[PDB]
Amino acid sequence: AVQQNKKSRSARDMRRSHDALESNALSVEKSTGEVHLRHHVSPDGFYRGRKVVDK
Amino acid sequence: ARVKRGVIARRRHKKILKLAKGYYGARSRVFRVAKQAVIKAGQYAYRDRRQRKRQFRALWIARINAGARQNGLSYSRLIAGLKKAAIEIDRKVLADLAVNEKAAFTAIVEKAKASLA
Amino acid sequence: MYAVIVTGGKQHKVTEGEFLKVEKLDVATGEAIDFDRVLLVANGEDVKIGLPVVEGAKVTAEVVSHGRHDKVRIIKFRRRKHHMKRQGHRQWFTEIKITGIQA
Amino acid sequence: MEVAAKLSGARISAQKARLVADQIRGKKVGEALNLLAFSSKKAAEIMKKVLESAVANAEHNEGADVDDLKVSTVFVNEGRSLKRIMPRAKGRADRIVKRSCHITVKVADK
Amino acid sequence: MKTYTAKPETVQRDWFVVDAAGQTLGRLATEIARRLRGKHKPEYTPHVDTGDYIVVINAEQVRVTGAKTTDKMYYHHSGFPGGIKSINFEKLIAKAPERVIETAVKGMLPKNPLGRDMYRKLKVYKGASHPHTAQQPQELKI
RNA sequence: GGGGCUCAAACCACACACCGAAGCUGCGGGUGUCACGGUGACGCGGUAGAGGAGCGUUCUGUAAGCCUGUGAAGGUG
RNA sequence: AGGGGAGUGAAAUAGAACCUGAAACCGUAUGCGUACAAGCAGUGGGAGCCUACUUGUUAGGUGACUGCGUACCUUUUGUAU
Ligand SMILES: [Mg+2]
Ligand SMILES: [Mg+2]
Ligand SMILES: [Mg+2]
Ligand SMILES: [Mg+2]
Ligand SMILES: [Mg+2]
Ligand SMILES: [Mg+2]
Ligand SMILES: [Mg+2]
Ligand SMILES: [Mg+2]
Ligand SMILES: [Mg+2]
Ligand SMILES: [Mg+2]
Ligand SMILES: [Mg+2]
Ligand SMILES: [Mg+2]
Ligand SMILES: [Mg+2]
Ligand SMILES: [Mg+2]
Ligand SMILES: [Mg+2]
Ligand SMILES: [Mg+2]
Ligand SMILES: [Mg+2]
Ligand SMILES: [Mg+2]
Ligand SMILES: [Mg+2]
Ligand SMILES: [Mg+2]
Ligand SMILES: [Mg+2]
Ligand SMILES: [Mg+2]
Ligand SMILES: [Mg+2]
Ligand SMILES: [Mg+2]
Ligand SMILES: [Mg+2]
Ligand SMILES: [Mg+2]
Ligand SMILES: [Mg+2]
Ligand SMILES: [Mg+2]
Ligand SMILES: [Mg+2]
Ligand SMILES: [Mg+2]
Ligand SMILES: [Mg+2]
Ligand SMILES: [Mg+2]
Ligand SMILES: [Mg+2]
Ligand SMILES: [Mg+2]
Ligand SMILES: [Mg+2]
Ligand SMILES: [Mg+2]
Ligand SMILES: [Mg+2]
Ligand SMILES: [Mg+2]
Ligand SMILES: [Mg+2]
Ligand SMILES: [Mg+2]
Ligand SMILES: [Mg+2]
Ligand SMILES: [Mg+2]
Ligand SMILES: [Mg+2]
Ligand SMILES: [Mg+2]
Ligand SMILES: [Mg+2]
Ligand SMILES: [Mg+2]
Repeated sequence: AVQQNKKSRSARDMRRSHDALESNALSVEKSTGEVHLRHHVSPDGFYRGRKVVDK
Repeated sequence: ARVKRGVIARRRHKKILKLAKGYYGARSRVFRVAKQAVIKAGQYAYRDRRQRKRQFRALWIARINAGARQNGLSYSRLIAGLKKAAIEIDRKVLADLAVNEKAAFTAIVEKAKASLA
Repeated sequence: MYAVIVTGGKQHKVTEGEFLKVEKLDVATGEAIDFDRVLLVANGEDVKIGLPVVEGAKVTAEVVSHGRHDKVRIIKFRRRKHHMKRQGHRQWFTEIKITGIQA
Repeated sequence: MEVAAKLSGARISAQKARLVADQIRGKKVGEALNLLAFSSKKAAEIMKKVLESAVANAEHNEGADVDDLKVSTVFVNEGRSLKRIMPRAKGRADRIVKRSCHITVKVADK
Repeated sequence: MKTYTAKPETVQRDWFVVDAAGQTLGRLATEIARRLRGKHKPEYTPHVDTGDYIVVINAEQVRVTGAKTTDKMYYHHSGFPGGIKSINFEKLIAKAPERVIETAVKGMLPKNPLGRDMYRKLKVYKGASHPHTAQQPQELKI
């Protein structure tokens, strides 16, 4: 099955009105002021004021 | 003598696409669809110069009816009364007095009434 | 003070010092003309309804300019019958200014 | 001020890159740099390097302060595409286009 | 000297109250639709709503002639197969007395956005009283 | 056609009024044919098809001219 | 890779995929419209809003609401078909 008429410019842009991206929950560590994902270990290896992996 | 069509063909397509300004979708930006839209627009415009004169007489007549029945007379009885006495005033002028100069419209309706029509 | 006059097969409601465009007249620019076929003169609360033409009333005007209206385009198209025709039109007019209304 | 930075021929489709450009349009560069650092899209890694170039252009060539800047204009245009051949069943050959794009970022302190 | 046209921001509207106390349904409904549309004013234009407000109070005492009290039917379809439903004039008066007058007037109005706007100015009630005393409607004899 | 219509908004007679086309008249223009010496007159829907009159493109003569860096052709308002 | 400056040049939006750089097609910015409304998407009428200047018998952009209105070619006795 295939279209009998081609979609207009307006019609395909209405289908993409749900394609927008959402943002993530970012947090700041109180000790060092470093931004990280909420509930995740920071890129420097800290979580909840503690050193977990040290790279 | 070989003739190239590039310049003349482009000038002719741009005249059509300029008349198709403001139309929707492909009717304002591709020649094949815009050419038919311009022709049908000119077909409508020729016909609607006749219909403009019909739509405006119907509007004047409806407004004269509303103003005459406020003075105790119907449209058909007022037109017969006007023709009986003297008056040659247009429906266009009559509909203007019915809205703007209401004291003059009353005098005419009263004179048409006095012709026993 | 206003009047109803007939000119060019149409009727116009007219007030003093008014500019209006009527059908082309055979009058030179700047020349004065008068309108004897006056159908109605109304002076505030006084209205003279014209048995066909109001007796003694006359409306004067001066010719301001001659010109042509914007072009209209005529097309005659008969579909799938191999026929088409085009035409242009600009209609002449005379612009007059109403100088005085004699009741 | 309004200093720009451009990346011509980024190896990604324009439709995919415009989803990330809508996220940063009109924001301060500090809060738009953190958004791009934690995005899961590939177009966010490409566009984060262009934004950092525009910030570095403003500091060196214009003497701007990063803490007073914000991204004012961002758009994605189309680049030239490569054409390749993909074999299908029963001897049929299909044609592949590999699309690219041009990415422009402008920052402004005013 | 162009033709006068009404402007929706500068239209004068009145309030009227009409009693249906032994009036024929269709000859009362034609007077109502004429005034909802503004056909009684010299300012009437086909594309703006110049009409008045009509309040109808004794909606259950409207009448029909002949044998129409039991033989006049109202049909509607629900959109489901076999979903055609009917009710007669006698039973509809018992259940929804106001729907009788609204159905008659609505069919005498244009079927477009402007026609639905004129219909919004019709207030039909089944008592002898209405909730619109603050608007002070004037009496309209049929 | 719908709403709705019952001493009708049905039907049968009679009467008067009005609405209603690109028909007719009014006003302003353009054209064909014929007559007279610019006027009069009647014409001017159209497929196949016949007849008449034109626009624009490239090249040659006019041109060893004329235009053009104080801005040609082309593109876009 | 690609860019922002600086330089060369009469001119780099003449920067090497380099004279001019149209259209389809894809974007960003601004103005007006659009979430109770049914159909060849136009046209007759027409309010409101925005811009410009001659501050409204003006010019430009939008077009709420409303009357009419079933594409083009071919082939046919005849096509929205
Ligand atoms: Mg599919
Ligand atoms: Mg389809
Ligand atoms: Mg198809
Ligand atoms: Mg198909
Ligand atoms: Mg098909
Ligand atoms: Mg999608
Ligand atoms: Mg050729
Ligand atoms: Mg438009
Ligand atoms: Mg008519
Ligand atoms: Mg008419
Ligand atoms: Mg094989
Ligand atoms: Mg494809
Ligand atoms: Mg009908
Ligand atoms: Mg009788
Ligand atoms: Mg008659
Ligand atoms: Mg007519
Ligand atoms: Mg004729
Ligand atoms: Mg004539
Ligand atoms: Mg004829
Ligand atoms: Mg002919
Ligand atoms: Mg030559
Ligand atoms: Mg120049
Ligand atoms: Mg040449
Ligand atoms: Mg230099
Ligand atoms: Mg250039
Ligand atoms: Mg160049
Ligand atoms: Mg050169
Ligand atoms: Mg180039
Ligand atoms: Mg282009
Ligand atoms: Mg868009
Ligand atoms: Mg709305
Ligand atoms: Mg609703
Ligand atoms: Mg729809
Ligand atoms: Mg409908
Ligand atoms: Mg208009
Ligand atoms: Mg305007
Ligand atoms: Mg419109
Ligand atoms: Mg319309
Ligand atoms: Mg239709
Ligand atoms: Mg229709
Ligand atoms: Mg064909
Ligand atoms: Mg066949
Ligand atoms: Mg057949
Ligand atoms: Mg046969
Ligand atoms: Mg047909
Ligand atoms: Mg078809």
